[PDB]
Amino acid sequence: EVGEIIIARNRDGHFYINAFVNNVKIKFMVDTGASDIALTKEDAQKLGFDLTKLKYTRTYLTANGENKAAPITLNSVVIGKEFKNIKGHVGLGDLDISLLGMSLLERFKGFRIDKDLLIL
Amino acid sequence: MEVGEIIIARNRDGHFYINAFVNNVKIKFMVDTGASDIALTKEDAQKLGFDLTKLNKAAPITLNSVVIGKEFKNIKGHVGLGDLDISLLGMSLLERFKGFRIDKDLLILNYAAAL
Ligand code: NA
Repeated sequence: EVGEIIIARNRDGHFYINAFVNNVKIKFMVDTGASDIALTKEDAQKLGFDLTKLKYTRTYLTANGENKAAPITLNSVVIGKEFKNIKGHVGLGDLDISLLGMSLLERFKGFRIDKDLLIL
Repeated sequence: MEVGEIIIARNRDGHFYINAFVNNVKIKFMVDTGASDIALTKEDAQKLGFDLTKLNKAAPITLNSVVIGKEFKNIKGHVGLGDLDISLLGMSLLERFKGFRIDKDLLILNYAAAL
């Protein structure tokens, strides 16, 4: 179970974990802002989702336009523990890398960030 | 880049077990530091596509990918003909990154996962 996870803040000012979503290594920007696990259309398609078969029931509206998005449920998400059926979505917006958000983070217990170091 | 603790609780039956995704299939390993290889049962072996019609001693294997919370890539092991009731996770794997200890019924694995 569980873990103290520590994440050396990347060059670009964020940092990224790798999770095995349905044992596909997806690279995730760790985002407390994000509500759940926002899958880029690439990583959607990489996870064998059919972008023409998804129900795009949600809409992120940004400065530069609408970005429809599709609710899904990740069956397995392994950072090491396997979390089952973690709520996320497939963002057809300009969502250029995938998000590891609160849908996954709420299941933790304790938290701290910055200098260059996101601890869980 | 990333550094975590898997904490494993000891079974009542006096053994620590890890489930792992070897080449995307979930095998059940009992942790045996008195084993050097990953020893797979023939049953676990064939789950992974090992052809038992090829063939006590042992058949050498190399697992492309083993996920615990880090992906461990290319792990040496063997299929146990005869003995293995359960598959063994030996040092071939545990050595593979960064530290671990049995505590008062708590194996804490510690891994390090680059970018
Ligand atoms: Na990882």
